[PDB]
Amino acid sequence: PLLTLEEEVELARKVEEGMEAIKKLSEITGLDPDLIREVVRAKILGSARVRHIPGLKETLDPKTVEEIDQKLKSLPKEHKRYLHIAREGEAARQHLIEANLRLVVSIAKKY
Amino acid sequence: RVEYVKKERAGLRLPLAAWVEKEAYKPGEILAELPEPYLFRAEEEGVVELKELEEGAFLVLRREDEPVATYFLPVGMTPLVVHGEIVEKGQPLAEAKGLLRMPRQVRAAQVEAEEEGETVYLTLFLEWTEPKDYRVQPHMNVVVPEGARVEAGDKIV
DNA sequence: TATAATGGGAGCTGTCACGGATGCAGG
DNA sequence: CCTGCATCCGTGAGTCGAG
Repeated sequence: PLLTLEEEVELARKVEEGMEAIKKLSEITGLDPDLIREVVRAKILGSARVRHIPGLKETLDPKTVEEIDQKLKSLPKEHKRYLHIAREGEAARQHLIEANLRLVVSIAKKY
Repeated sequence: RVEYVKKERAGLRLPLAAWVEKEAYKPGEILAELPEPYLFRAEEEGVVELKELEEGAFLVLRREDEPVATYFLPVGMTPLVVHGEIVEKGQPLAEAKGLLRMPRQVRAAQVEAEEEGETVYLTLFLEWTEPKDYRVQPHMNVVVPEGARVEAGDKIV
């Protein structure tokens, strides 16, 4: 279904704050922002999708995503907040992309 | 809707026999029974600030700025004065008829009673909540859950 | 890199006869 | 539920030459 303005704003906000939270977790743990982002995304999407990313410096297997997830979860509470923020950020991103797909159709019909 | 907790101290004078004697008063609980209309007179001179609630009200009398008096008007007592009005000692502030009781919004925690003549002047410690609505535009978001207690300075939306 | 925009469009129409599978009403 | 008949789908449909 199509988003109401409040939902659009909400999802966008969650996404932006999610990215900010990823930068934050990068400042905290000391890992690669891309790595953390792809781990969060891996956990959000599911176990179905884990695949090596051309950008990353390491192979991303579920073993490694679990190592990194365990190093993220073991952080202090106030730091652990940003993990949840990033997660709901990714979920909001998925929902936001899936929501606007009709626009792509109506644009591509002219081409 | 933010319900703001307020606790103040306000006096009420009543006929001695009509008063039902109790240590504290639950909201809605009978404060007294009157055989006949009793006007509640002003014990201090000054300007009147009438603060009205859903039911029952507050009369704050003051000279200059600083309040010289605070009176509480429970349910069943109809105020005889308007806001911003000059009153003198002895003129009726309100009129109580029949049975009067506490408002459902406010509760009296403790009651200090004083015997004077045929009357009693009750010093009430009152606790109530004053609501304030806040309109939220689609571009904002609520950072607080249902029934969550907030203090001063805390961000809601 | 920023008004807002949120489900497509053409279709091809006059053959004929077969094997095999697939399905439905009937014994 | 097993058999039989109706229906759908895919597969074929001469040779060489010239254009």
